[PDB]
Amino acid sequence: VPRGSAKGDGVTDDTAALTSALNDTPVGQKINGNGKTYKVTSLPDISRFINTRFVYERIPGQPLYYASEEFVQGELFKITDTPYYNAWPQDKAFVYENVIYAPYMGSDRHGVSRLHVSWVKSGDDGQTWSTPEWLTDLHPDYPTVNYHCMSMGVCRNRLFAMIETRTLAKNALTNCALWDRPMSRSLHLTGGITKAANQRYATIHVPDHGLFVGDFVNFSNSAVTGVSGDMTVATVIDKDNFTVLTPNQQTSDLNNAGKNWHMGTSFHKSPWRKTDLGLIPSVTEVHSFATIDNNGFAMGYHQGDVAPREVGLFYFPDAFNSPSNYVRRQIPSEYEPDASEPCIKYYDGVLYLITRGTRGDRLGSSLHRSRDIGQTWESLRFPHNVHHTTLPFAKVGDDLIMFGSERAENEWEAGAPDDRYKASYPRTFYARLNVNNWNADDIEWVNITDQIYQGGIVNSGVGVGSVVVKDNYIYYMFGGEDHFNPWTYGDNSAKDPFKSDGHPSDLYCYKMKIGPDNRVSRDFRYGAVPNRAVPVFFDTNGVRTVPAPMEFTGDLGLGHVTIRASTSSNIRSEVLMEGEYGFIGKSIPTDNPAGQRIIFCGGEGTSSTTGAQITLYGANNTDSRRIVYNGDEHLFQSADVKPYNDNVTALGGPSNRFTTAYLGSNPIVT
Amino acid sequence: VPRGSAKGDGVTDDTAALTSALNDTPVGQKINGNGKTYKVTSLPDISRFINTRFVYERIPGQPLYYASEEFVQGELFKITDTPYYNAWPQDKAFVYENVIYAPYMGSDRHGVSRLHVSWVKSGDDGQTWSTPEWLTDLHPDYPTVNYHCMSMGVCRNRLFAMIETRTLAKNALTNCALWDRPMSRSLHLTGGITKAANQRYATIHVPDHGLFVGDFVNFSNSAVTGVSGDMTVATVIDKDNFTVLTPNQQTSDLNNAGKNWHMGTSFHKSPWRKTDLGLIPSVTEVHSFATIDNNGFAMGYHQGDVAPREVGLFYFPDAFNSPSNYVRRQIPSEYEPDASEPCIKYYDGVLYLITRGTRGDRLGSSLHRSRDIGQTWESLRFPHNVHHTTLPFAKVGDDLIMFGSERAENEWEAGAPDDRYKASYPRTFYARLNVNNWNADDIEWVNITDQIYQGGIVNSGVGVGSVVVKDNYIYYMFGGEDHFNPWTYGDNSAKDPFKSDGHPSDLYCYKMKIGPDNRVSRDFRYGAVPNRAVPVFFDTNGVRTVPAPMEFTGDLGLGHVTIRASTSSNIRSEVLMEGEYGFIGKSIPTDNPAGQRIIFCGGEGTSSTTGAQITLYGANNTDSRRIVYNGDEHLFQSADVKPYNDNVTALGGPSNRFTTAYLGSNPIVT
Amino acid sequence: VPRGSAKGDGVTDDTAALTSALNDTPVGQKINGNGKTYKVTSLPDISRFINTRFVYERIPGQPLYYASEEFVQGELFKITDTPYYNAWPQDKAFVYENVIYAPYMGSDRHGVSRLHVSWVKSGDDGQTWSTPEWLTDLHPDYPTVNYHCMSMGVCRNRLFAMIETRTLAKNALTNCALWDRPMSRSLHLTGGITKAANQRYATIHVPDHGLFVGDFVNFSNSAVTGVSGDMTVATVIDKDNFTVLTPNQQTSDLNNAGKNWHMGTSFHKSPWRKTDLGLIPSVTEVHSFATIDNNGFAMGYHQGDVAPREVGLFYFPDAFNSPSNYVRRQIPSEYEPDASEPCIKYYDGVLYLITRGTRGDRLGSSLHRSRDIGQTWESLRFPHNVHHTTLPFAKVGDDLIMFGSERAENEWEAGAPDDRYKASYPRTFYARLNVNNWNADDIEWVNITDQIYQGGIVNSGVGVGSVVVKDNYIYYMFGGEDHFNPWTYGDNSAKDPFKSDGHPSDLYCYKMKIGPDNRVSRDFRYGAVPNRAVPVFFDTNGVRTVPAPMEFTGDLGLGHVTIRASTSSNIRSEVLMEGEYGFIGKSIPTDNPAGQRIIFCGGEGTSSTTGAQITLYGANNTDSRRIVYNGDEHLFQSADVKPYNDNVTALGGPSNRFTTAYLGSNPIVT
Ligand SMILES: CC(=O)N[C@H]1[C@H]([C@H](O)[C@H](O)CO)O[C@](O)(C(=O)O)C[C@@H]1O
Ligand SMILES: [Cl-]
Ligand SMILES: [Cl-]
Ligand SMILES: [Cl-]
Ligand SMILES: [Cl-]
Ligand SMILES: [Cl-]
Ligand SMILES: [Cl-]
Ligand SMILES: [Cl-]
Ligand SMILES: [Cl-]
Ligand SMILES: [Cl-]
Ligand SMILES: [Cl-]
Ligand SMILES: [Cl-]
Ligand SMILES: [Cl-]
Ligand SMILES: [Cl-]
Ligand SMILES: [Cl-]
Ligand SMILES: [Cl-]
Ligand code: NA
Ligand code: NA
Repeated sequence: VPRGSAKGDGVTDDTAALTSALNDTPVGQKINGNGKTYKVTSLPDISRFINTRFVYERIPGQPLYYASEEFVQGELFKITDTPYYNAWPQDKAFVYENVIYAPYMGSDRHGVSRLHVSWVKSGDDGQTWSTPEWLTDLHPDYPTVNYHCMSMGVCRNRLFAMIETRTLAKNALTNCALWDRPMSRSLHLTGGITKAANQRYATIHVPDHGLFVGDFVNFSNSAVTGVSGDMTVATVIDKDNFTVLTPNQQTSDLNNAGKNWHMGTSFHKSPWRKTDLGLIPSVTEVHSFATIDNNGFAMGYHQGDVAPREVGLFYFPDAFNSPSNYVRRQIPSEYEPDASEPCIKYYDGVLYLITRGTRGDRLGSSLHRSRDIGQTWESLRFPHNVHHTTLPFAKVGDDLIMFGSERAENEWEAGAPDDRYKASYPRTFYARLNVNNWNADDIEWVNITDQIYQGGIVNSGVGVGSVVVKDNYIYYMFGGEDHFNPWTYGDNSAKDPFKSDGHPSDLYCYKMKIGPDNRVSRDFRYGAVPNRAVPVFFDTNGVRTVPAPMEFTGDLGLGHVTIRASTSSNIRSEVLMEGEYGFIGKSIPTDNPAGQRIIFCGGEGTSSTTGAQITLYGANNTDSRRIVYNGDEHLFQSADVKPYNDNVTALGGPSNRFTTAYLGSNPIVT
Repeated sequence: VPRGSAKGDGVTDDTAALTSALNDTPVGQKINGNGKTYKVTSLPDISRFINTRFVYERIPGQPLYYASEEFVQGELFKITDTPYYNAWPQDKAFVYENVIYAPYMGSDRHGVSRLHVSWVKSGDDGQTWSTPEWLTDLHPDYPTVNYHCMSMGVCRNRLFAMIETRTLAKNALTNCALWDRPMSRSLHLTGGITKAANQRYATIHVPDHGLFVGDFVNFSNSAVTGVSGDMTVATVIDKDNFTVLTPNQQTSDLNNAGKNWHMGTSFHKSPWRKTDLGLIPSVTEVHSFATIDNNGFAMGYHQGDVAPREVGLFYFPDAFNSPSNYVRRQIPSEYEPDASEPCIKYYDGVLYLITRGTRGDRLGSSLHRSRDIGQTWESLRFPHNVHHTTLPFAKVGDDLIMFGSERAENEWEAGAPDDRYKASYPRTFYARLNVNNWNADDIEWVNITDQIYQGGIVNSGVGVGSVVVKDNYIYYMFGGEDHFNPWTYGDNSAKDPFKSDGHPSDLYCYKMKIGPDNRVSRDFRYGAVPNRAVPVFFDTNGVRTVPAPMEFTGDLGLGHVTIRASTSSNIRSEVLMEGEYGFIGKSIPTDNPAGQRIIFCGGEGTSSTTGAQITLYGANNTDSRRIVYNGDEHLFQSADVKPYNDNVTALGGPSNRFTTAYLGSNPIVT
Repeated sequence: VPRGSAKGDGVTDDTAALTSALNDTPVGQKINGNGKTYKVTSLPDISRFINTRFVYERIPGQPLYYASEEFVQGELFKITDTPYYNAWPQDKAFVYENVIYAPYMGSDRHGVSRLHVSWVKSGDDGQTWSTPEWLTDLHPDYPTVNYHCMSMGVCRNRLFAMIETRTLAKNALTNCALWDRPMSRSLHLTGGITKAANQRYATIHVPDHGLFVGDFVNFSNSAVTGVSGDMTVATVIDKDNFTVLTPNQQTSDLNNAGKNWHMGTSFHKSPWRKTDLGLIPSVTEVHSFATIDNNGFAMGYHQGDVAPREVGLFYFPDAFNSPSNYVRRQIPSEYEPDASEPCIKYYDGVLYLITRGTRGDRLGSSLHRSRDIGQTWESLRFPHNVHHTTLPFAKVGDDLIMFGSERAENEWEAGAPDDRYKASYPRTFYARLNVNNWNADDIEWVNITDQIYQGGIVNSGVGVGSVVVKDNYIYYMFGGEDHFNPWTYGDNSAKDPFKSDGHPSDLYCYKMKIGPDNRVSRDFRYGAVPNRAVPVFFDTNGVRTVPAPMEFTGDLGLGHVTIRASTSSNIRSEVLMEGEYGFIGKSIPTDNPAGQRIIFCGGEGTSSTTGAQITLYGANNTDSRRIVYNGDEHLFQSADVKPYNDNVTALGGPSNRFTTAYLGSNPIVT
């Protein structure tokens, strides 16, 4: 009886041939699928294959594709590991001057409680990531409302973000504001600085500087007197020229033409410009960002709280001069039902928009393109009711490359019920769509990594990510959970991140090659002590030393404490107390309450021989509320020595007589 | 002259053919052994092979097997990295509700000094591990005695552990106690809550809840008035039902039949139940844990301090109602000499037990099975005097899969001398034994990873591990060292973990695939800042901020300190001092002792213009033990102003006269 | 038309055949080059190949070689990750008693500002690295001068280092000192301790001990009364024998012949021996270290500030007896122009020296060998003006194996201009040179890894590394940057490491196999919480606990603080203040300045019912500079109660009368 071999044609049922190959092959052999796609009736032991793709209909009629290792050149990274609920990169990521930014929200729940808009960054093309930075503080009216952000990007060297205010109680939108700030840059320039005689201002020529009055500028080597060090923008002449105020003036004009110098800008030392847009009507969320040109950008939006839904974009044609001016452009009405959270990007004059579907039992995600910044559209529907995921994407050559994640295992397919309240392994997919062919009927969703959905609460941090390209690589930054329960149903209904394992959602990044890499590898194994967040050095005496300034805001218990010389040329040790008032007090002792007291001493030991002392006795002391003042001099400066009340307390007593009183006049007795 | 090729039959000496292949092949080629076993006279360059096993008799007559990369689908992880002596997972590991637990002891030595029973956990199937948790405090009678534990596991949703007390001086057992605690869980339930009219208790139906009176229970969405939030168990009716006391009562019966709600339990918020078993006679160590059924479990033990040895188990048939009731069952007497630390597990009605051998020159580890919970046995001896290692194991299909580690290199074989006081690379092995065949004569120990033994002290933390299965993977959690000396013979005879590199022993986990993985990979490269142990966020002002509560128990030196507003709606900054008393004092200055003092001020600066001051002068000050009180009012409230002694000190002096005294009566002169 | 296949002969242009193979092969296939070298006209997609080398002339006439993955058995590791400018391992690395040491300088710039000579270490053959240790403090005359070191190594169990002093302003050398210290060791010895009757000293026989009077020695199990615990060397008899002073004497001679005991030495508990060499004339930098024998060593040097350059070594023939005695030996004059920073090593009686070239447009690096410790030489010039890199190396068999790194991309080649002020991916190379053939004309530089050069400043931390061999592996420890700007041109012209991402330079280690590995792999994936730098344990109450002593030197802000019992059998909590004086003060409140004060209390709460209180009111309080003293007794001990000034302040006032004064005599009125 002849046997068939595996065909790898995506149609022949290769299950039997693959099973026989697995049975007949040692488990450690990597079975090479030769880049082919093999149709199976259930997924085999994928781990034993390389360079293989499977096609499988978990739900009949709904083929999906599954990658073995090395089928794609790609890898998953974990990029945050913090106790907050870290989720929702949607749709904020960007690349600026060689750094990959993964903004997100770190909260305690699906909501704005404990939330900071945050980012981590990579300086090495995604191998390692930075310590989280908070971009927002808690709102001044916390805990009634707090911030939220799903739209951020860069236009002409400024970060722009739609900073929403939402209620803690219901996550209801109450305000939209456009916040923007210059990005930090170092510029290495030749010429461009002039300073007219007999006045103090200098004009600085920097094309497309993106700075406003009051923004930070640092100068080095300018060769123009007074244009030096940390300065600020005094005026903006035009988009290419600004002025600074110098401390001095010369009797000759100055001009550094032909001379090389350096300028620096700063995100951190420049304020946000904040433009209040009010409660923009018919908006639930602002989401995604598409830079259009040197003057403006678009932000996606949807309205989904009441019928009828809207989905579209807001275009800000001149965000520099006119940040409050935008125009609303909706996608066609047929595609607005059951839709939210559009991802938008702009390439070669074409605005592309992809929706999130809200329901697995109704038509789902759709894709739209426009050559007039959303006034008119061409549209298509993805097959099979793609739902619960945003589809962030980039354009690489003729393809859109889009990523999505089911939120819990087995939810992706049309008709699949939600699968919550138990642990599972949700699938993450990508797909390519050729914009010339403009037809998604044949789309191939390829499962490239699986995440964990923890199951302790109904909500999921899996997915809802963001995509960028840098060089020859595409990056999908997105959430994933672990098996550690947050104990919301348990001992942590308050959702305190700092109890036990905190919240399981953290960020990941799938780094996928999308064109040739013409250099030797930069890859390394990380073997260092991570020494950025809390920088420690063993000092020459063998003690761990942290030289960075730090804030500890949580309750602290300390053991033996020494306050070292630190202040005014190190002459003194110093503790400063904030608030309206400071309090230094003494707990009730557990074992010997009768001793409760604090000894304050001007010398090194508890014996009064070492220094003057004042001892404040607690109420629980045998000598309740005593004070003993013990010095070799007691000198009362600047004021009379008085009783607090009138004609109630005495000087001395019958068993505590003063020897005498030295007076410049007899007592005044009344 | 013909040449032979490598046969890969485990018998032909393939040394010459492999040497010629290595010589004739580029060094970067991965030479595929096709899953075969090659007999060699010494190990070749294993790194150049994939999918190859070698058989080699380092000691003639004692073949052992050696895996190249990919021969097994498996990988080693490092899972702790702390300065304690972290060793002895033996034999405590378990999996509970999707989390892998690796309990161990972190001490300063082979002994109970500085010891905490600890664990780390994995929420992602072994890729990453948690911050260590201390399960025990130092014993109340430390430093005479302290805790120790080698037996822990789960029965009916409770953790059970044999918590031993041992002397620091000799590691002698002084007490055994069974400690148990409910495991944390979230349950998503329908119905089961009833509350009878006109009383305050509610009955909660939760099958096999495993809770006792006083244990923590949290309720959400119960739809039963008063059954809400954090509560405790008031009564246990039976194994499936308990009651809680609510704050109120209704005039109608309540019943949430058909309604979905959530319950949570908590390990952390429930006390241990502690059952004192006394000094169980003829016991050296309790070790390993086998869950038997819904009511009880067995724990292994041995007696090895005096002749004759015992090895066996204690069976607790109903640990819930009767934690103090157990029965002792020994293995057959022929297998008790030179034996200790049995590993026990129960599968399909069969109790399996594997011993540790104590000597390489006497019969070693043996394997035993019983169908009556250790009343009768069938037994076999492993060949070649397996010794110095426990053999934790699991049953997967018809095989026992067992793991062991030599403690230092070249100790595994029968007759091999101990190899201590120099650095080496000990071998870790696994083997499979088919329970139907029940014969170990042919057993194949396969070296799958090598560890380091540091050599600075005679003892080794290598090995003595624990095994669990989760899904399609088996996990061996075990110790290994590094080359960093603890300096016991050196500057750290006190064995302080916090000096230099502390102690070199840390935990590892070998994760081995033992059945098909029918999902796309979950694997990631970890590129995040680890931000769980000391969670740091760069605040909006650019300063590292830790929001978690923390305890620093080691001596601290601080620089400039600001105590921020924190307490009573943030009105005040606050420092509280514990102990019988607090002391705030002043070191002897190194450069200017004549200035020794502390200035206390109610305002912001050292100038008295900023606030009232009291300055306590040290004994070394030129103005020795002076006190200066400097305010614009000095008001003595609640008591007379008195000298401490009678008729010894004065008011004023001849060069420090008060202008007058304002009195309500003439002085009382006596 | 026939097509040609790839020849892999290093000469045929294989570009077309490789392009066609890439086009015709799935992207996930690993294309095996069979260890051959393929000539190309530009580098193809290297990532798709394994076991392949390319030869390519980026600059015509200058072939360089490029490795795909697995062509060499090697891997890159990142080994530091700290905010300092971490660079310049040159040329200090060494291996001692199984530990790999990577010394470096951590500063804020190319200069000695903020600099500590530092190291990290590996205890596991390079997989993981330790927390940085500072070897030097800031110089006592900082900020005028600070330390610097490029030469360090081991001779007869002591670390030796050339510790230079240099100016912060210009990095000008002002002093050279030889610093040395015993290395930490544990010795397991038999016999060798004698103690003559009726006196207190014992003689300790330890061959080649390398200890001096005053160095630390610890003894265990000596079997010689009084030779026990932590001791110090009293005398050195000879290189093999020293004495210690014991506390006691016996009437019989003692001798532990035949008895096993343990000795420990300590780097940390022994002082440096510091030998001032003055400002050695005609020296710019001391660099690299070659151990010669049991008595001494050589250190490289160059002079490059004024013409004519020198390059050579200083030989210290007996550094133990005569640390100030050395002899200067130059390389031949033709090789001194445009040369610096020689690397030197000694093998089998031959001293090898390799220079750094300073210019890409003049003859560059050269190699020299000597059989008389630099009195005479044989020499060769590397082709093509190798420049800007040191070439650290080791000898393995008949080959020198040397490593170098361009500092920014595309600088390696002769005639290539410097490429600064923009981000790039510099190439790192190695090469082999057969010492028998002694001809570099044919040398093959193989690009094995690429680094990042950040571009925000002109200088680069890339490269300038150090090489060691351990077992069958060679290790190149060297710098590399990331894309995170230091913001020197920006908001951090002060170069504070602790702002934003600090400085991008960190250390890496390329671990390359250079001979057979006859053991199963030791490799692991690191999945632990790093818990050495700031060791955290979740205590039994669920709070992160750090038991290590620590120093925080940066400004700290704290929230609620509790000072726990810690001192004198835990009777008290304690804070000690250093400096000339301590200051505890109160900020000006932001919201309610009128309340400014500190309440000091001997009990637990702000109510005076809990304890005696003193409240110091700030100047901004409504009751400006008031003091209220509130106790149930006010007892003034040890001194009169006096006004500070004479006949200026009163006792009481008309609305604050004391009831009376209890006196032992009438007032003294004058
Ligand atoms: C925070 C604070 O200032 N507490 C003070 C209280 C409050 O002023 C009073 O309780 C208000 O009702 O009064 C005292 O106990 C008192 O007068 O003896 C002193 C104490 O320092
Ligand atoms: Cl997310
Ligand atoms: Cl939206
Ligand atoms: Cl949805
Ligand atoms: Cl969707
Ligand atoms: Cl201070
Ligand atoms: Cl262990
Ligand atoms: Cl035991
Ligand atoms: Cl043993
Ligand atoms: Cl054994
Ligand atoms: Cl506070
Ligand atoms: Cl460097
Ligand atoms: Cl030099
Ligand atoms: Cl140079
Ligand atoms: Cl060079
Ligand atoms: Cl304390
Ligand atoms: Na350890
Ligand atoms: Na750095």
